[PDB]
Amino acid sequence: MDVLYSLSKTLKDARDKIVEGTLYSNVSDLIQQFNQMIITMNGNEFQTGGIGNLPIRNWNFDFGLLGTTLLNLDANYVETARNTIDYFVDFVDNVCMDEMVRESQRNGIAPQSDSLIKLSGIKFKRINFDNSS
Amino acid sequence: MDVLYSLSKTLKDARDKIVEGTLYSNVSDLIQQFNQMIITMNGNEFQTGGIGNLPIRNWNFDFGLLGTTLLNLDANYVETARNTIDYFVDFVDNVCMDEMVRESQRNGIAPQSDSLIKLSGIKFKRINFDNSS
Amino acid sequence: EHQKEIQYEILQKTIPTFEPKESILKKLEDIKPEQAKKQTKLFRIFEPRQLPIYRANGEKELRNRWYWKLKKDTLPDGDYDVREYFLNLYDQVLTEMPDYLLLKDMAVENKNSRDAGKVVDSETASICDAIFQDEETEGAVRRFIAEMRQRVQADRNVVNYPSILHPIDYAFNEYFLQHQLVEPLNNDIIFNYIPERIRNDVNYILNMDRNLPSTARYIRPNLLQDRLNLHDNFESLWDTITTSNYILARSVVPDLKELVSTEAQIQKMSQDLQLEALTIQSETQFLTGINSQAANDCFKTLIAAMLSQRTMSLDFVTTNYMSLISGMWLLTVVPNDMFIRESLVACQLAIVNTIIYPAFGMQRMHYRNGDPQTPFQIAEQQIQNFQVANWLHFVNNNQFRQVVIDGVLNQVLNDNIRDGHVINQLMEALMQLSRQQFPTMPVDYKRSIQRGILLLSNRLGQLVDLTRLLAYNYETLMACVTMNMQHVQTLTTEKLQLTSVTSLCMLIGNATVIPSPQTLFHYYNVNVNFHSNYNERINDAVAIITAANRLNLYQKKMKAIVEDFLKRLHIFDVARVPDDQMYRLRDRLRLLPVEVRRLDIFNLILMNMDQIERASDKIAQGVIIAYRDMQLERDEMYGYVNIARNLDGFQQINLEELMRTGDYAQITNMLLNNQPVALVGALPFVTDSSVISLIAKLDATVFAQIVKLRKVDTLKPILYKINSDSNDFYLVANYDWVPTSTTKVYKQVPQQFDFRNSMHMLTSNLTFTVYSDLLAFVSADTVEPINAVAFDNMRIMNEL
Repeated sequence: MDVLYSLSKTLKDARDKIVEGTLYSNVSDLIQQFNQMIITMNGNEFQTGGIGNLPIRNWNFDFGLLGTTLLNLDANYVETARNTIDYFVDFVDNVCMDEMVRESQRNGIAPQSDSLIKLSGIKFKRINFDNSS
Repeated sequence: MDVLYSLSKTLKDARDKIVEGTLYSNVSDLIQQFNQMIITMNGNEFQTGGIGNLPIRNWNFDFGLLGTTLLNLDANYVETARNTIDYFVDFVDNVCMDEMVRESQRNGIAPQSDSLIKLSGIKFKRINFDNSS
Repeated sequence: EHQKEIQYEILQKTIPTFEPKESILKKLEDIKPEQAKKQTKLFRIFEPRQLPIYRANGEKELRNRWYWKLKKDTLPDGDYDVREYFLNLYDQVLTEMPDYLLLKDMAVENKNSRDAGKVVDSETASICDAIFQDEETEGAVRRFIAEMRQRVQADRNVVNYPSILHPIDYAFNEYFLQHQLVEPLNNDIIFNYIPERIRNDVNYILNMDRNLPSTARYIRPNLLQDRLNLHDNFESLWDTITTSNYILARSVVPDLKELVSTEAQIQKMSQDLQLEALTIQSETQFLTGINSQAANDCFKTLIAAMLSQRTMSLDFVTTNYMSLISGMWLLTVVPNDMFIRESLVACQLAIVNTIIYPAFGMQRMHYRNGDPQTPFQIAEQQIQNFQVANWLHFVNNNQFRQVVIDGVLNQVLNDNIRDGHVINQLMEALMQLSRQQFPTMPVDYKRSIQRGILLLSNRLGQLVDLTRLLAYNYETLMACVTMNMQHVQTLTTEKLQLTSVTSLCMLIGNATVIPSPQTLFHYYNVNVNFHSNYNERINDAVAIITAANRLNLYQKKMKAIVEDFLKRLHIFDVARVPDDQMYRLRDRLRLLPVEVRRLDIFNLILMNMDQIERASDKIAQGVIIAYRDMQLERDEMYGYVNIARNLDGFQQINLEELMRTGDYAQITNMLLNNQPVALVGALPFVTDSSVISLIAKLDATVFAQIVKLRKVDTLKPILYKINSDSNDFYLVANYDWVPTSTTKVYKQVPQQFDFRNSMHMLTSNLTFTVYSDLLAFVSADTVEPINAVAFDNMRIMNEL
């Protein structure tokens, strides 16, 4: 679960600190964290939806890491990035919603969805960070 | 006083950004700040309470620091850390409460408690950090 | 011309440019930065030795507890000297920076125990066998040592070997593992380390031949950009770079081929030229020769100039009008933008005046220029013949369209498709010429002039070819330049005799030459290394300087580091580096981050700094005087001694401060009216066993000294290692009594040894194979020259 959290603060602190004009070094510590993610992900496939009117969409990962063009980012850098973020956003949305509908009497404190159950897996823990929310 | 502040944002940004898994280079800038503290403290004795129904608990300092190696964090790393945090938490609580009751006609704007008066000392100033609250 | 020299040189002393031309090339092809960096030893700082221990008031208790001690304990006297000492460690750390690591290469037999237990390194081994036998070591110890077996996983390449280091040691070696700075390697990556361009340049063939084990591993090249904008102030050094980058270029630029026999052309030339026809100033237009060379020189020279972002002038020869015509060629192409304003000055006006204007009949007012903004231009606004008129705007523009960001960050001021191979420029440069045939002055003039012009025109069918050539070449070579390249007005020129120019021109046939594959790489490779070195040293540099500051080393900082820096860069010979330059260089350096690597380590050293210093056997931090009979304390290790683990209750006087700043006797007064006081920092040391001594109150002596003259180096203080043994002086415990030490010291006690906590496990990868050079794996051929093509795709060099 905590996993999930990160995924976002990653994107927020991303769609926020990554803009046309900021010095690289203001995101050095960040950039890293990001890439680290892409890696852990790529390869594994997911299933969301499959209930009520909720659509069953299939997500797959195949992304290239992030460059580092020195001395403040050039517009081009952003757009090639934003394109990658938007797939994760539209993803998480579907992930949240899918686990935001399932309920369980016995153990209704743990992950239900096929999507999240897979995240609590150990091979992903490598992402967790900045738990200030 | 401002001193006090830090002590916390230190712990929060700590009990928050230090979790099983995260990449070190997200806390490099942090870890440091932390240690710096332990040092300044170790070798000091404090005392809180003494008024009304407020217990008089005593505190001492003598702690080891934290590794700097490790790409990522292993569970073991955390637990050996959390154990040290919990002593500071239970500490600050007692520190706050002790200075949160005393009032002074004269300088009701200055520190009161034996605990805090000692903090405004110069030798502790080396701990200030991130005043955004 | 002697007067010209002295000064032309007084300038050359403000240029860290090495002397000979060639002498520079070597320096480059020589820079072999890349280096596999491996290591053997685990690396520590301290092993654990046995030591005698006497219980309170006791003799050698017979036991010998294990304590940690420093291998190589060389610590200076004085807080300051200490700080400097550590600093050297930083330098040592970097020079030994193990880029990667493996453990099999350190395997060792854990002599004792079932399960073929293998352990980390030699020291690890020793220790085990050692303790195994110190009979007073909990049954759990042998056990652990015993059964603890290595961890070998064939698949995945994992190796977890049991080891024993130390808190501060694990500290190091650890990060060294977590920063193996070694990324994988797939055919695809090799393919990719190739300019996004070349691959698509048909003319060049690509192919793979060797495979790649999942064992493949390389080290990032690290090609950050400029970081340092030398483009706006360090002229002296740019000139030296340009020069360099320039020679480099010539070394590459392919030599030409298939030229027209020198003799043949010049001969039809005399027929056409009508040389000796009255005109007094003969045989100045034919010093043109040695063209079989001049062209090769003019050619090379031209490229490098460009690439290297150099700027030049022209060994111009006013009379020789022809030589001028060709000039027009030059501007038709080479973006005047990179031509010191002046040499262009002469050239144009020489054209403008002794040409066009009068032979064309226009301004018979020849032209009067003081210093507007581009004399060559303005001519436009007032010329009535379109053809002529287009040349003008295009030439006064063609500003070397300084705007590009290709294949990922490569600002390489580009050039017109037009020029490229649209060429027409040439066709138009000609058409305009095709209608310059008319009146004004003597006959032998137009006759001679126009006739020469025609030789440009006919040949024009070919002159085209020239355009294409360069177009490609520059447009090719360039691709493989990492260093960015802002256009700058170099301080130095480069002479280009219209002689050669003119030759190249009417003297090139259906030749067709291009950069040999192997050639190209070699080029990349170099700039690469160089870069790597620049960037790297930069980091090495910064790291130090910053450390130099918190490490309060208020001394060297200026030059010291800078000197070494430049030297390693090779390219230039310091010395002739104006002083405003070296310092300014620091001014810029000090304002940058620090390669995590570098930085991350210093942060570590500082945290343990304190601990080391007191950990040493010789030297403690300051002493105390109380002129109050004091009770000697007792510690298991030193026996009966006068140690104090804490100051508090007595002023502190930074020896360092005092010594460095002279004395005001504040101390002199306190000592004199005999007052409680403390001294802080690192200090000499003295052990003594003379029970008697204590009685004689020796410790209250040494001090008076200082006073004399400042100094305070000669301040050896005293300790009384009074063990209930090695002290012949023991008529002490035989008499009821207690130690009356008037003084004691700060050296905190060494650390006890606790196995458990020093035993760490080890995460090491297993079995690599490191590769350098790279490229090599690339198989590449080349079409036959007669079949080239540019962006054009029609065919470079196409005048069958």
